Amino acid sequence: KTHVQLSLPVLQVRDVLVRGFGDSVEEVLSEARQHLKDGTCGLVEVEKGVLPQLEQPYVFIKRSDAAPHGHVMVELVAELEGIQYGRSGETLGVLVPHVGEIPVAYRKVLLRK
Repeated sequence: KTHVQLSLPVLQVRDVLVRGFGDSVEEVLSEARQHLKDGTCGLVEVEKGVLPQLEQPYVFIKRSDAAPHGHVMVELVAELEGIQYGRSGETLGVLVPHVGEIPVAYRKVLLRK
């Protein structure tokens, strides 16, 4: 199916054990598409002093369409040394590996896949 409905846990930053997905953008955009379809992908909301606490290259999720079934449209976007690769709308947060972290909140989305 072109698209897919998912429900990412929102994790508090101070408990993310694995603080990112890789060392090359190509690699964070692959472990991260992968821990998704396996339901092992969390989401940290961006606020101040959050993004210093996570390993680059960052994988964002960003609104790509102002929303079927109450699930937003998003696509991945990697960020490394100021350059975003991929083009997209509103940062809904950054994707990290969830490995047990108790959430505070789920976020429905819809993945161009």
